[PDB]
Amino acid sequence: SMGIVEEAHNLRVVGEGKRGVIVLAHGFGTDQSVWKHLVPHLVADYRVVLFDTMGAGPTNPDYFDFSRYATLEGYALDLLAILQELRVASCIYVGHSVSAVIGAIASISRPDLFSKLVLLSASPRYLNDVDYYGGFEQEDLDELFEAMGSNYKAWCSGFAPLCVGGDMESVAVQEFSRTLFNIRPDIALSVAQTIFQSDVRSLLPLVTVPCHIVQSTKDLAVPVVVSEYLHKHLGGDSIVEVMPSEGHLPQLSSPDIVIPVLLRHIQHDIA
Repeated sequence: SMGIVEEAHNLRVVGEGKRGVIVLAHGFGTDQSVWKHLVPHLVADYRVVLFDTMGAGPTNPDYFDFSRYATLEGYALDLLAILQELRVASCIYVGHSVSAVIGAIASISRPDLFSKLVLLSASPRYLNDVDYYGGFEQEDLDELFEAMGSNYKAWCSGFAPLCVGGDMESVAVQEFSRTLFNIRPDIALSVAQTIFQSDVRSLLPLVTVPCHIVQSTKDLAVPVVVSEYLHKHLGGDSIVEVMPSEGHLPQLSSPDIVIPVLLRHIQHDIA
């Protein structure tokens, strides 16, 4: 229907609402299905754009250009190309995990395209640094990459429960383990490296669009102080809400708690 963007990113547009356009962008290891519980709440007031990030399970690996995605800039360029194709004057953008940062980077280039950013499970840097707590030391990354490269399937089964949190036998843990294992293992290792070694802290002052910073109180990959870091270093107005949820994909695993929070941040503007 919409062409290369639709074929390459499985782009879907639903809803017939007139308050505006909402773009939903998923994190590493999942796909647009991560939004399944949010979309029904948005279609009455909004037009909702869903897409899969290049290299996600449902995408064709033949379109994955390793040089393009060597930095997160390539993902931000993909997002700008989607927004331009869509002929959006502006949108509410909800970015999960790495897509939070991808949106923020895109918004530096084209602040006109974004009325606000909702940053769910966001971090500007996973590695600790001097006076900065991201939750990870380089040794932890080396152990992670070693598992990923030794037996990716076993890694997926062992990682899913830690990342999703809550009960191990839950539908959500099984679902994420499956979407993780849909990533071709060479793409998975490459992208994980790119993400886990990225550091966009010095870019945050350039972000001028209002940002709503939403995360789980207990999230393996995002210590709560990271929300505070974002709040103190973004270049525009921001607000933080730490949810009484566990896990890095809480819109999938605890929607009864999380969907109301996301809807409030979508609907209510900060001064």
